[PDB]
Amino acid sequence: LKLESVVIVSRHGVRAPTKATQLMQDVTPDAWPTWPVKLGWLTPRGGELIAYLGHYQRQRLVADGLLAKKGCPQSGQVAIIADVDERTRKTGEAFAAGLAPDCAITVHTQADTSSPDPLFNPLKTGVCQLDNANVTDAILSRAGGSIADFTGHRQTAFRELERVLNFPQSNLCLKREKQDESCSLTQALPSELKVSADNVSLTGAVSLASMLTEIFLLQQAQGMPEPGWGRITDSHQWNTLLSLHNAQFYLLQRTPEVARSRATPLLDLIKTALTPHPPQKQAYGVTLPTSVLFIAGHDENLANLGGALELNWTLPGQPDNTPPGGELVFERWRRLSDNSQWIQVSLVFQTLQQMRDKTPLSLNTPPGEVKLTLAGCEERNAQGMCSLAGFTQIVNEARIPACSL
Ligand code: NI
Repeated sequence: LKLESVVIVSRHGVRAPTKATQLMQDVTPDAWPTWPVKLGWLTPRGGELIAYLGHYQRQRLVADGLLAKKGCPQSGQVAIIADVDERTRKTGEAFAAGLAPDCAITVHTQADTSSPDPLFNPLKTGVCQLDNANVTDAILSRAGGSIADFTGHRQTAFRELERVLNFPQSNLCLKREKQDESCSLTQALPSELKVSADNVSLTGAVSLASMLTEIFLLQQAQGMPEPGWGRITDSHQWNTLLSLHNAQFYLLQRTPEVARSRATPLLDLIKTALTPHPPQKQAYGVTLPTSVLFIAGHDENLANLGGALELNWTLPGQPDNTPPGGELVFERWRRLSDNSQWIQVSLVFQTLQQMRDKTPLSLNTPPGEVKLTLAGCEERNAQGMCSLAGFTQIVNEARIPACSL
């Protein structure tokens, strides 16, 4: 096999929390550690972890014969697209700095950076709408029939989060006691599914827990001295904590009734980058197809793509299934025996310890990687890849044309 093309859909790197709410204060007697950047911004350490991934990808793509060992990629051989958020733009630059240092590869965004880019979520600008009833029933079914069923099967992990928070000594709990009580997160903050034409979310403990366990993970990856006030001490605890974050993404972002719509512009972009065709300037002034395309997005995007293309995974050593800097990697491979075209999909990521130790990455110290398979592919090769035609058929089935740009 010979590597012809690669599209990397990446989550942004380590960032500060996006919000600092009263409820976050009320559920723990302890003080949340402060962060060195504004809310939701990439930290400098976050960018350094992304550059490690970019350096590794250069070494890997050189070894695969797609990029030259020395010099800068010439004229669009590498292209970078990023969401308008600071954290995604800065992730773009960090990846370029690791992959091709001092080559000044442009980080393209949409023209207006003060407005949402529908590429990373067409619901957000009203390009299309979700089907309310179908989404409600689909999500509730994946939760086990109800959100009460969902949280009941997860009390062990909610109890883990309460211990790390010292929830019993929190303001919320102390009040509950003066008031007949139930000092449990799930019952103090009942969770409801809210489905609108442009969004779905959970209220209450489910969404609070998804956010708090992710913050814990970000503290660890940021190198903070004692994440979770020092109360997270082994990998079992880390996995149990982030299972609440992963479960919320399983419901809200992997569900096909949400994922297929939300992922349609990215699906179109991916297919455009991977399909052989006379090179032509398309979205963002980027010429496609080309050799490497890096797209700096969000964890909803990785989850959306996973849900739409029936790609299932868990990340060994990385409690967050859609971690900072995690990469959904699409590759087009040409089989020399008959010159047929094949698509390979992988999830490339830093383990939590590689982020904790700021481990420089290389061929001899690679990031983790999980081989994926498109569950619906009818034509696979011995190595698990889907034929170009099979992948194209799968994409055309999964995408929602009303959600296209
Ligand atoms: Ni995630």
